[PDB]
Amino acid sequence: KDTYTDRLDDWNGIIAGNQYYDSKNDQMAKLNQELEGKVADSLSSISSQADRIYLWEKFSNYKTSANLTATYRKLEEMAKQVTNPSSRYYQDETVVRTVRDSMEWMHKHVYNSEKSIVGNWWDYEIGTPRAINNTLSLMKEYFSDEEIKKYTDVIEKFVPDPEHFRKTTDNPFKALGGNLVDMGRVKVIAGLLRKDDQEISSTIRSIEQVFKLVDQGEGFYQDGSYIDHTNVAYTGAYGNVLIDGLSQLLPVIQKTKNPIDKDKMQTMYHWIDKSFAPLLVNGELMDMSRGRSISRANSEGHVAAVEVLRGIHRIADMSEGETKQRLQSLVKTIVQSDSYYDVFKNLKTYKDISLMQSLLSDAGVASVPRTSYLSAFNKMDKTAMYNAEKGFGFGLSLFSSRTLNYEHMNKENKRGWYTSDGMFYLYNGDLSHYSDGYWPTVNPYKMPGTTETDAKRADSDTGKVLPSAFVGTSKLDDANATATMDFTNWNQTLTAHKSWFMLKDKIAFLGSNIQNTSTDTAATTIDQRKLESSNPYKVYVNDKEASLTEQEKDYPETQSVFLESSDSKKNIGYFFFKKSSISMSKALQKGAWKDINEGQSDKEVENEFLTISQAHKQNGDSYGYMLIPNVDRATFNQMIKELESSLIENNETLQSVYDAKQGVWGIVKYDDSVSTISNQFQVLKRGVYTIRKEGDEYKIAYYNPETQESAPDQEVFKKQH
Repeated sequence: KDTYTDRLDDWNGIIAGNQYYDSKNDQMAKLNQELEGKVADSLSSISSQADRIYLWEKFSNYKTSANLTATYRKLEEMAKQVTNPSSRYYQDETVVRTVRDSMEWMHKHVYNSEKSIVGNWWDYEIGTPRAINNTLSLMKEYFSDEEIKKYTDVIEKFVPDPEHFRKTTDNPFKALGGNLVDMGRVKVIAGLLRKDDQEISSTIRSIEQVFKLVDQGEGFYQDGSYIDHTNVAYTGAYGNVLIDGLSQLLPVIQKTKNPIDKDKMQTMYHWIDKSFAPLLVNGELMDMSRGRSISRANSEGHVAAVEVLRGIHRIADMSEGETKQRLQSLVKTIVQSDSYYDVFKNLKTYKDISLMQSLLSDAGVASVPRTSYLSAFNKMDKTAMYNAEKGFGFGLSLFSSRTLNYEHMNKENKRGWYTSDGMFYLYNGDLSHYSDGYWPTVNPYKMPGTTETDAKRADSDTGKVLPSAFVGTSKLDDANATATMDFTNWNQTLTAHKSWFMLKDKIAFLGSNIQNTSTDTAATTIDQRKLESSNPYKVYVNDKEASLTEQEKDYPETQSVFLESSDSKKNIGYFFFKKSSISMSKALQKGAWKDINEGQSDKEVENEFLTISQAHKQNGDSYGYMLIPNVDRATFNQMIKELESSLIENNETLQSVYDAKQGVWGIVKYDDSVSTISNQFQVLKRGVYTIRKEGDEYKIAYYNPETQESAPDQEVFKKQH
């Protein structure tokens, strides 16, 4: 036909890739079989109506916008198979007719220009229009140009401006990040289908906004943070949509008369290296970066990670030289380190499957275990740490006056109340920990690391920002950093100076100034670990075996707790600097995904959890312990003796832990008094510090979380360096 019907061909190769199909290819045949089964179900359950109310009973209530998108996606599945030579539906007369009669019908009484958004705007402007674009693209040899223009003006009615969404509503918003990328998959393809040049250029120019790093608002930040929905850490969900969708569009865009400058797209590599990579541990995308998507059963950590990985892979493929090879190695080593999830379970096109196969089988592409790293995403109040020597990852989830604690919208993530109240994540040998129904079965009132009262919480509640701006991380190097959070709970009845000292192979948890003005009981959850019936833990308290029961058991004067597995890479030890009174229990916890997400299954799920907590019955209370993972019992026992005097201070103004082996100090000052540390030096300013002694020299890493700035050494450190 023309150049539009050239770009659409390339698009078809990206979103379906029928030209790359090979029935002798194991993985490809699997996806093909999945699509065959989907189309069969659709064709057989579709109402062979003399014009009935709906096309599919499962998606009957057209008041629920979700049913529109779900309906059109079914037709896209048909378009993919009708154009797949190896499909039983290849060029099938009934299938070709169904897709047509279905477009006309939906276009008649459901989705048209004379209609208005009912329910979720996303389905009317993004979900449905994408499905329509793809269907018409794949089956453009069966549809009339006029027919194409006809079924597409509705998209022009609801989405006429490439810079704003919800245009037809009484409250539109400027498209940025993920949503803006989807604006391209909506208007760039629709523009190619309607052969609309003004639509193409205008949309491409608008998309370029995505390559700009911001220092406020939504988008990618220089420090790697990614913000969306005004002030929510969202690299792992909306960031995913951004890289996933943009990597699909680029090959087509660069072939149009409106290609994007190579220097503008250079930022993509910054996102990959600074924003995405740090959040991927053993093939899992850290949940603290995925917002409300953690409440979706079909999108657990390892599945979500593939959205990012396939995007990075596509980008590597369009890159060249060392950039291509290095990105290939990144994808390769991450996928190969994931012994739990089969990456192919989330590669939904033949080209993506093909790309991954050649990459994994190419001896020329290096696959070396990733090195240690520590990312302080201060712009979104999250911290990611990874130790390659011992093999564990650590995620610190916070929020401040600058960010929302948790997102609960569209009936999703109803119980994520405390997922950012100083919650921590440990990624060890159990790659399945936060998967297999962790989210619908975890006790939402006892999120690990959080200090809270036992007051009941409402599902209808929504997120909030923190009163204080004193929340941040001071990173010294790839293995050492210090963080703090001037904590106040949701209803201002409890406070706590919570601090963390990341010291290479362990993390110290310090809490002071714990006060409670309510009638509710206060306690800190040391941990709530999901267990594996296959890898049982042998629990030790003060180095003596203890048998945990479903009923809580109190352990006063506890100096240590050790969770012993057959696999040392799953061991977890907790050393209490000062003998503390804790309680522990191991119980089966049941729940359904619907409990935390209305649109999910109400099917019962259950998991066993080991809960450790410390009650705070008095004002001025505190806690202090060292988390030591991936070491055996004897080694753990040896380490706590080494850490005997590691606690320097833990009060209302000063908190500090010292690693004598490393010669590193972690320090948090809540005021500007002169603090003398280990009779060696003095720290003089409110803020966060991570210091290292190398001979008579001192390496200083200072961070003022409120002003988001460091400071000259002489202003904060004494006894220049």
